[PDB]
Amino acid sequence: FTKVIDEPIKSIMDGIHDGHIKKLLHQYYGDDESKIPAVEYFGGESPVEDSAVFKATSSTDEESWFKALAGSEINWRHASFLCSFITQDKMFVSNPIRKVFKPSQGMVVEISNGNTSSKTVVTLSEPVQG
Amino acid sequence: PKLIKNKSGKIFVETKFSKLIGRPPLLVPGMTPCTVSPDFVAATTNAGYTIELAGGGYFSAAGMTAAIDSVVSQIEKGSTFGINLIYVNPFMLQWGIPLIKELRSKGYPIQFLTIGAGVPSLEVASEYIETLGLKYLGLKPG
Repeated sequence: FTKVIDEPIKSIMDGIHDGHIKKLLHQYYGDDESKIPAVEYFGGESPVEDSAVFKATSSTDEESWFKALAGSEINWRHASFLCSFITQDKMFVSNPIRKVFKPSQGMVVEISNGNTSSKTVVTLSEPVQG
Repeated sequence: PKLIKNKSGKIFVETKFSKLIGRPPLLVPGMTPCTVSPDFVAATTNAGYTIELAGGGYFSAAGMTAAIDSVVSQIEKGSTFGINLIYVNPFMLQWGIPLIKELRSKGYPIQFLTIGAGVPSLEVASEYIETLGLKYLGLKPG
Protein backbone atom coordinates (compact mmCIF):
# COMPACT_ATOMS: atom_id res chain seq x y z
CA PHE A 1 0.00 0.00 0.00
CA THR A 2 3.07 2.39 0.22
CA LYS A 3 2.91 3.66 -3.42
CA VAL A 4 2.39 7.49 -3.48
CA ILE A 5 5.51 9.45 -2.34
CA ASP A 6 5.01 12.70 -0.30
CA GLU A 7 1.23 12.30 0.31
CA PRO A 8 0.57 14.66 3.31
CA ILE A 9 0.08 12.69 6.59
CA LYS A 10 -3.37 14.38 6.84
CA SER A 11 -4.41 12.99 3.38
CA ILE A 12 -3.24 9.47 4.43
CA MET A 13 -4.95 9.38 7.86
CA ASP A 14 -8.12 11.28 6.61
CA GLY A 15 -8.22 8.95 3.56
CA ILE A 16 -8.41 5.95 5.94
CA HIS A 17 -10.93 7.55 8.35
CA ASP A 18 -13.10 8.95 5.46
CA GLY A 19 -12.96 5.46 3.85
CA HIS A 20 -14.24 3.90 7.11
CA ILE A 21 -16.97 6.62 7.43
CA LYS A 22 -18.18 6.07 3.80
CA LYS A 23 -18.36 2.24 4.32
CA LEU A 24 -20.13 2.45 7.72
CA LEU A 25 -22.52 5.10 6.30
CA HIS A 26 -23.47 2.68 3.43
CA GLN A 27 -23.65 -0.51 5.58
CA TYR A 28 -25.29 0.83 8.82
CA TYR A 29 -26.84 4.31 8.15
CA GLY A 30 -28.51 3.81 4.67
CA ASP A 31 -26.13 6.33 2.94
CA ASP A 32 -27.84 9.12 5.06
CA GLU A 33 -25.65 11.52 7.20
CA SER A 34 -28.90 12.78 8.96
CA LYS A 35 -29.14 9.37 10.79
CA ILE A 36 -25.66 9.95 12.41
CA PRO A 37 -26.34 10.95 16.06
CA ALA A 38 -24.93 14.40 17.12
CA VAL A 39 -23.21 15.25 20.45
CA GLU A 40 -21.78 18.70 21.39
CA TYR A 41 -18.23 17.27 21.68
CA PHE A 42 -16.84 13.81 21.01
CA GLY A 43 -14.34 12.36 23.51
CA GLY A 44 -13.52 12.01 27.21
CA GLU A 45 -15.59 8.80 27.69
CA SER A 46 -13.62 6.22 29.79
CA PRO A 47 -14.01 2.70 28.27
CA VAL A 48 -15.40 1.44 31.70
CA GLU A 49 -34.65 17.17 35.92
CA ASP A 50 -34.64 21.04 35.55
CA SER A 51 -34.41 22.10 39.28
CA ALA A 52 -32.36 19.65 41.45
CA VAL A 53 -30.53 19.76 44.86
CA PHE A 54 -27.65 17.42 45.90
CA LYS A 55 -26.34 17.08 49.49
CA ALA A 56 -22.82 15.70 50.04
CA THR A 57 -22.17 13.48 53.12
CA SER A 58 -18.96 11.76 54.44
CA SER A 59 -20.02 8.52 52.56
CA THR A 60 -21.02 10.29 49.23
CA ASP A 61 -19.41 8.43 46.25
CA GLU A 62 -17.19 10.84 44.18
CA GLU A 63 -17.91 9.27 40.70
CA SER A 64 -21.74 9.17 41.36
CA TRP A 65 -21.58 12.78 42.73
CA PHE A 66 -19.84 14.13 39.56
CA LYS A 67 -22.14 12.09 37.21
CA ALA A 68 -25.14 13.68 39.01
CA LEU A 69 -23.65 17.25 38.75
CA ALA A 70 -22.54 16.57 35.11
CA GLY A 71 -26.07 15.55 33.99
CA SER A 72 -26.86 13.16 31.08
CA GLU A 73 -26.53 15.57 28.09
CA ILE A 74 -23.04 16.24 26.55
CA ASN A 75 -22.56 20.04 27.05
CA TRP A 76 -20.34 22.56 28.96
CA ARG A 77 -21.64 21.18 32.30
CA HIS A 78 -20.81 17.54 31.41
CA ALA A 79 -17.25 18.66 30.44
CA SER A 80 -17.01 20.85 33.61
CA PHE A 81 -17.72 17.91 35.97
CA LEU A 82 -16.21 14.90 34.04
CA CYS A 83 -13.07 16.18 32.19
CA SER A 84 -10.16 15.02 34.42
CA PHE A 85 -7.99 17.77 32.83
CA ILE A 86 -8.33 21.32 31.57
CA THR A 87 -5.88 23.30 29.38
CA GLN A 88 -3.74 26.29 30.61
CA ASP A 89 -2.16 27.51 27.32
CA LYS A 90 -0.63 24.14 26.13
CA MET A 91 -0.41 22.53 29.58
CA PHE A 92 -2.97 19.98 30.87
CA VAL A 93 -3.73 20.50 34.61
CA SER A 94 -6.27 18.83 36.95
CA ASN A 95 -9.87 20.08 36.40
CA PRO A 96 -10.29 22.80 39.10
CA ILE A 97 -14.14 22.55 38.90
CA ARG A 98 -13.88 18.90 40.10
CA LYS A 99 -11.45 19.97 42.93
CA VAL A 100 -13.87 22.76 44.12
CA PHE A 101 -17.01 20.49 43.94
CA LYS A 102 -15.19 17.47 45.52
CA PRO A 103 -17.96 16.33 47.94
CA SER A 104 -17.72 16.73 51.76
CA GLN A 105 -20.33 17.02 54.60
CA GLY A 106 -22.24 20.37 54.45
CA MET A 107 -21.95 20.99 50.67
CA VAL A 108 -25.31 21.63 48.93
CA VAL A 109 -25.37 21.90 45.09
CA GLU A 110 -28.52 23.44 43.54
CA ILE A 111 -28.80 22.95 39.73
CA SER A 112 -31.28 25.41 38.11
CA ASN A 113 -32.44 25.20 34.44
CA GLY A 114 -30.62 21.79 34.26
CA ASN A 115 -32.42 20.95 30.92
CA THR A 116 -31.42 24.20 29.05
CA SER A 117 -27.55 24.22 28.91
CA SER A 118 -27.33 27.98 27.91
CA LYS A 119 -29.17 28.94 31.19
CA THR A 120 -28.05 26.15 33.59
CA VAL A 121 -26.61 27.51 36.87
CA VAL A 122 -24.79 25.22 39.35
CA THR A 123 -24.66 26.88 42.81
CA LEU A 124 -22.56 25.36 45.61
CA SER A 125 -23.62 26.47 49.12
CA GLU A 126 -21.65 25.57 52.27
CA PRO A 127 -21.88 26.47 55.97
CA VAL A 128 -20.25 29.93 56.62
CA GLN A 129 -20.31 30.98 60.36
CA GLY A 130 -23.19 28.52 61.08
CA PRO B 1 -18.47 0.49 15.11
CA LYS B 2 -20.76 3.60 14.98
CA LEU B 3 -20.72 7.05 13.40
CA ILE B 4 -21.11 10.12 15.65
CA LYS B 5 -20.84 13.83 14.79
CA ASN B 6 -20.00 16.86 16.96
CA LYS B 7 -21.64 20.36 17.01
CA SER B 8 -19.31 21.47 14.08
CA GLY B 9 -20.64 18.52 11.96
CA LYS B 10 -17.32 16.58 12.00
CA ILE B 11 -18.07 12.82 11.67
CA PHE B 12 -16.03 10.31 13.76
CA VAL B 13 -15.82 6.55 13.62
CA GLU B 14 -16.94 5.76 17.20
CA THR B 15 -15.17 2.90 19.00
CA LYS B 16 -14.05 2.32 22.60
CA PHE B 17 -10.74 4.01 21.51
CA SER B 18 -12.12 7.07 19.61
CA LYS B 19 -14.66 7.69 22.46
CA LEU B 20 -11.71 7.99 24.94
CA ILE B 21 -9.40 10.23 22.86
CA GLY B 22 -11.96 12.28 20.84
CA ARG B 23 -10.08 11.64 17.56
CA PRO B 24 -10.34 8.98 14.83
CA PRO B 25 -9.33 5.53 16.17
CA LEU B 26 -6.18 5.53 13.93
CA LEU B 27 -2.70 5.93 15.36
CA VAL B 28 0.86 6.33 14.07
CA PRO B 29 2.88 4.10 16.40
CA GLY B 30 6.35 5.01 17.71
CA MET B 31 8.97 4.38 14.98
CA THR B 32 12.73 4.87 15.27
CA PRO B 33 13.51 6.83 13.21
CA CYS B 34 10.23 8.08 11.51
CA THR B 35 8.49 9.49 14.67
CA VAL B 36 11.67 10.69 16.42
CA SER B 37 11.22 13.92 14.36
CA PRO B 38 9.30 16.59 16.37
CA ASP B 39 8.10 17.99 12.98
CA PHE B 40 6.37 14.68 11.98
CA VAL B 41 4.90 14.21 15.51
CA ALA B 42 3.54 17.82 15.32
CA ALA B 43 2.27 17.46 11.69
CA THR B 44 0.33 14.26 12.61
CA THR B 45 -1.05 15.78 15.88
CA ASN B 46 -2.11 18.92 13.88
CA ALA B 47 -3.71 16.60 11.22
CA GLY B 48 -5.92 15.37 14.13
CA TYR B 49 -4.33 11.88 14.71
CA THR B 50 -2.57 10.21 17.68
CA ILE B 51 1.20 9.71 17.27
CA GLU B 52 3.94 8.49 19.66
CA LEU B 53 7.28 10.38 19.84
CA ALA B 54 9.86 7.53 19.54
CA GLY B 55 12.27 7.46 22.54
CA GLY B 56 14.47 5.09 20.43
CA GLY B 57 15.85 8.25 18.70
CA TYR B 58 16.92 9.88 22.04
CA PHE B 59 19.82 9.06 24.44
CA SER B 60 19.14 11.39 27.45
CA ALA B 61 16.33 13.29 29.26
CA ALA B 62 17.81 16.59 27.92
CA GLY B 63 17.68 15.45 24.26
CA MET B 64 14.10 14.05 24.63
CA THR B 65 13.04 17.24 26.58
CA ALA B 66 14.22 19.46 23.65
CA ALA B 67 12.24 17.25 21.19
CA ILE B 68 9.08 17.33 23.40
CA ASP B 69 9.43 21.16 23.79
CA SER B 70 9.79 21.35 19.96
CA VAL B 71 6.56 19.27 19.53
CA VAL B 72 4.70 21.42 22.15
CA SER B 73 5.83 24.67 20.34
CA GLN B 74 4.47 23.38 16.95
CA ILE B 75 1.09 21.84 18.10
CA GLU B 76 -2.10 23.87 18.77
CA LYS B 77 -3.26 24.59 22.38
CA GLY B 78 -5.29 21.60 23.65
CA SER B 79 -3.49 19.07 21.33
CA THR B 80 -1.68 16.05 22.90
CA PHE B 81 0.73 13.31 21.79
CA GLY B 82 2.24 10.16 23.27
CA ILE B 83 5.73 8.78 23.94
CA ASN B 84 6.99 5.34 22.84
CA LEU B 85 9.73 3.84 25.08
CA ILE B 86 11.49 0.46 24.48
CA TYR B 87 11.24 -2.02 27.40
CA VAL B 88 14.46 -3.94 26.34
CA ASN B 89 16.43 -0.64 26.65
CA PRO B 90 16.75 -0.39 30.47
CA PHE B 91 18.84 2.83 30.07
CA MET B 92 16.03 4.54 28.05
CA LEU B 93 13.48 3.51 30.76
CA GLN B 94 15.84 4.74 33.54
CA TRP B 95 15.87 8.37 32.21
CA GLY B 96 12.57 8.01 30.21
CA ILE B 97 10.03 7.22 33.01
CA PRO B 98 11.33 9.92 35.45
CA LEU B 99 11.26 12.42 32.54
CA ILE B 100 7.57 11.64 31.73
CA LYS B 101 6.63 11.82 35.47
CA GLU B 102 8.40 15.23 35.74
CA LEU B 103 6.96 16.68 32.47
CA ARG B 104 3.42 15.42 33.39
CA SER B 105 3.80 17.08 36.88
CA LYS B 106 4.58 20.35 34.94
CA GLY B 107 1.37 19.63 32.93
CA TYR B 108 3.03 18.74 29.57
CA PRO B 109 0.48 17.46 27.01
CA ILE B 110 1.64 13.82 27.06
CA GLN B 111 -1.60 11.84 26.75
CA PHE B 112 -0.08 8.36 26.94
CA LEU B 113 3.01 6.17 27.06
CA THR B 114 3.40 3.16 24.75
CA ILE B 115 5.94 0.51 25.88
CA GLY B 116 7.37 -1.27 22.79
CA ALA B 117 9.35 -4.54 22.50
CA GLY B 118 8.10 -6.18 25.73
CA VAL B 119 5.34 -5.89 28.37
CA PRO B 120 6.30 -4.64 31.86
CA SER B 121 5.76 -6.71 35.05
CA LEU B 122 2.64 -6.00 37.19
CA GLU B 123 4.81 -3.95 39.66
CA VAL B 124 6.39 -1.76 36.90
CA ALA B 125 3.03 -1.37 35.02
CA SER B 126 1.42 -0.26 38.37
CA GLU B 127 4.22 2.37 38.81
CA TYR B 128 3.52 3.63 35.19
CA ILE B 129 -0.31 3.67 35.73
CA GLU B 130 -0.28 5.32 39.22
CA THR B 131 2.70 7.80 39.06
CA LEU B 132 3.04 9.08 35.43
CA GLY B 133 -0.28 11.04 35.29
CA LEU B 134 -1.20 9.46 31.91
CA LYS B 135 -4.69 9.12 30.33
CA TYR B 136 -3.80 5.59 29.10
CA LEU B 137 -0.98 3.06 28.74
CA GLY B 138 -0.10 1.51 25.36
CA LEU B 139 1.22 -2.08 25.52
CA LYS B 140 2.51 -4.06 22.47
CA PRO B 141 2.30 -7.78 23.34
CA GLY B 142 4.23 -9.98 20.85
